[PDB]
Amino acid sequence: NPAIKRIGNHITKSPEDKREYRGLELANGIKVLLISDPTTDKSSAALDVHIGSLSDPPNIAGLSHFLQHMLFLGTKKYPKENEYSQFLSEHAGSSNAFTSGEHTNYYFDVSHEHLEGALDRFAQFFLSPLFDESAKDREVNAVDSEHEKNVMNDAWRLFQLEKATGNPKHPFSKFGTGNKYTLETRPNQEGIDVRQELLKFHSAYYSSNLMAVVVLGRESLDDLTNLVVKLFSEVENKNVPLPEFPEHPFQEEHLKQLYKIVPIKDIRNLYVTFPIPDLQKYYKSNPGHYLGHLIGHEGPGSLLSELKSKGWVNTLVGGQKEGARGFMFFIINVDLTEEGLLHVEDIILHMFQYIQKLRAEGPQEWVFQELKDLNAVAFRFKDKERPRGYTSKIAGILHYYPLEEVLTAEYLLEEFRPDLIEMVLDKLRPENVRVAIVSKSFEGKTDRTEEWYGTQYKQEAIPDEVIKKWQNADLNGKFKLPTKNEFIPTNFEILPLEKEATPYPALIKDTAMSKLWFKQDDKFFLPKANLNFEFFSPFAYVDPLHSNMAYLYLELLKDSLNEYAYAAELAGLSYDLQNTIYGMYLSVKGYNDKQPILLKKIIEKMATFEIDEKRFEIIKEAYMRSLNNFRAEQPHQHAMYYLRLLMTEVAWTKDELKEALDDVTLPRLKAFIPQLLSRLHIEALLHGNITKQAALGIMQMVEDTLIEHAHTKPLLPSQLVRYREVQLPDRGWFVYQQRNEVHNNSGIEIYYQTDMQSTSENMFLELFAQIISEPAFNTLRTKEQLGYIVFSGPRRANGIQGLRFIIQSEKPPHYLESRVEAFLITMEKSIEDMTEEAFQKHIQALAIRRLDKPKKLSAESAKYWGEIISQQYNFDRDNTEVAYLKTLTKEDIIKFYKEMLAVDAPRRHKVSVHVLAREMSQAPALPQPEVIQNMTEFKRGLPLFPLVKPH
Ligand SMILES: [Zn+2]
Repeated sequence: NPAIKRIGNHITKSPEDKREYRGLELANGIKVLLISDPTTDKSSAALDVHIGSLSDPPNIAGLSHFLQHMLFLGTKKYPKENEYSQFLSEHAGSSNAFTSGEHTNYYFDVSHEHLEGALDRFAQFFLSPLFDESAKDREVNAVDSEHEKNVMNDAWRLFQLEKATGNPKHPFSKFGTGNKYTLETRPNQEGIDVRQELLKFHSAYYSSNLMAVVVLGRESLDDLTNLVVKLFSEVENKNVPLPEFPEHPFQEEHLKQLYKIVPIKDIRNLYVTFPIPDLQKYYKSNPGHYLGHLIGHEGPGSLLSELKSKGWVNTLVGGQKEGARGFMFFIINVDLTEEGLLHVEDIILHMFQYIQKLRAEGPQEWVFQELKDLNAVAFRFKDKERPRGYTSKIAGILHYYPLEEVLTAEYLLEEFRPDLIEMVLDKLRPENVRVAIVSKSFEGKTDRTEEWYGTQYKQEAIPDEVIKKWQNADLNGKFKLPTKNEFIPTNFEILPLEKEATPYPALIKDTAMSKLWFKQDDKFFLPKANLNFEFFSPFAYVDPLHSNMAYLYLELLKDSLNEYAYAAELAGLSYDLQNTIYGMYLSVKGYNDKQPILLKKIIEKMATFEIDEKRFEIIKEAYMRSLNNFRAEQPHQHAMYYLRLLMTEVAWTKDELKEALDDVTLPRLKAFIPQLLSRLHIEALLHGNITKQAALGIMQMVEDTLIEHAHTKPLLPSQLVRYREVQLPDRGWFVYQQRNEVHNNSGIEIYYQTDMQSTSENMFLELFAQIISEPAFNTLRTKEQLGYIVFSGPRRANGIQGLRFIIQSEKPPHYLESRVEAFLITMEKSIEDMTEEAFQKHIQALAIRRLDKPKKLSAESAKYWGEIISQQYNFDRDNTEVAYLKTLTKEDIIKFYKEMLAVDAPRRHKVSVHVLAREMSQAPALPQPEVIQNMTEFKRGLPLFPLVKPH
């Protein structure tokens, strides 16, 4: 009554949504939404503060980002640093946060039982954080490492370069991430106490009038309402005026500019930008969504289609980009072919010709109506989100929409306002444009460097006579509006559940040609289906040349199918087609109504495909770069890759693929396809709103189309080989070493192979991984500050398993190696002394994690699909393994550690991948390792495991 100041009438929800909701506004100022899902397996909460990096003090970059790392490391009520992240891992929860221009968003999940405890430790973040002084000095490295990781990333360099080329006076130009220089080194010199400024900032800006909160749990709406006022009405209201940025960072002198930028990767893009007013207030019209939908269209007669036909671009992104309260952007972005790079002036002329077509036709109401009705259906039949992401998302939009309209806001449109559409289109003119070109061909032709990333670039005014030519853009007869979307689903009838329906997928077809798994959706009752198909052919991956052609084949298919499939995707019917090391994979997801039509179109195109010579030469060139560009990926992911290579029977390197790519010629590909298609086996999972006989009907048309157009015949049982994992010797230690030529950081992966997956070995590892998970992050990242990325947990490949550690660091790996090793003895000593109640707490956290129910169809499909592709077929895996997990004693875990994982275990199987940077508590003594010189020699030098036996 007293701490609450207003109560949500009905929160308009989707008719299918079975959770219940209540909006609140506390006397506080805080806007709240509560979600009662009596069935939820995990409770969650999020809090969004409408302040962010855009409000960082000019002389301390990344203060608010640094503040958000800091809130995690202890408060008054709970003073031990990791009490937060520890509580969560012992009760099956996880937590995370992000910082943007105007928001700082914090969120967690946890067992539906331990919501009150978890929410308490979370609420403290906003009442009285410690900002411990020693914790300040450590966690600044984490932020510094977070930046280090991005320095060599092209998307970030570009992100910050935009800001470095607008008004320097505007808060837009601020460096939002911060690093050790700005957060520590600069301020110590300038005589600034950072902890003070952290505290000064928290109190000045972390005010309740600027906070939204979302809590979801099993507890009822009354219980929850009490729980939040208990914990949050005690937050002070300093009545902080919400920052507004009415002036655009792009003024008169910032338009008609051209930017020539050197990338890190070999990529060619064109970025076209128009400054615009904050469209946020017109949300129910979305004039920007309407113009983006058209400019961004990929169907017949679209801007993309003509630009692709000219052979200039491959992909196009168009529409409205957020800025802040008071300013926004409209963008049209394209990648460029070699030809395209030479023809930028023309590409842009085409852009303006398409905009001209829109001017000369004026707003199309049927288009708006089509988008409204699609949204209507989308919203009606939306999948039940996971709590963590849902609370977070909502907590964010509570700042933009009255409490009743939050669930519908970012979905439903209402008034077609043709006048605003005209108002926005009017801003998309040549005199209003900033143009940026990214290409390796500007290497050493640039004369500017951007401070924070070191991005090489050049700034030119666009010649007036060029602006003038674009202003006179006439009508190009190749640009038509889209036609009515004929993929819109109309039939949403959920078919009655069948008499012979199974809880798990039943094997309903078992020929030499087809293995079909089927389950009629029994949990969700949405008019959708997931249709998955693995096709096996030995010719898919027989050698690098063939691997290359497999890839290109499917890439060219999707390219030619794209015009057709775009409309389908917009209507919530999508597909996924890609080559695998055993063949191809295809999945059709979405509304079941028109699924047959698209699927058959795909198999038809697949089996009768006619290559276009120009498309072939263009995609090939892009794949060439794509392969080369791996050198500019991150050390930690180089490490992961190298080891994937070392540990798999057959694996082709990127160099091997790159070299063999020069030999893929047009005819050699035409020949390849019928060869690939002639002998197949198809394993499938069809899962959703379909009957067991519509399923058989699906398989039959898939087969029938293949037999009929590609003369496909069955494979032999003996041809269906899976790959084995390299089998490491007891007491052996191997190191493969390589350098990353792009990042000045190192990566590492450490792998302790245990044994073949079996209920027992599976759960020994999974329990240990659980017990060590949290301490691992806290010791190596939080205490020792080795790097922003520190990972651990299970590794599962080709039926085998083991423990892994991934670290990316400033330190060299030979060192990171001893520190992980140092951590391991510590976890032993810490399990010896570990209390019997702490043990069951963990066993329980694994339990809830594994027995976590799927929220949507796809999560369920993925669980079964994992079981099918891995050829283990254990669909009731969770139950038996969790049931077996519970019987596990504390000394089982110790026996298992002692025998497999310990430094002097009789059966220790260690491989390490050390990726060196661009320029290169007591730890135990380690053996001299055997240094892998050759990946092939190494693989040949030892045995290969069996393959798993199919349950
Ligand atoms: Zn961060």
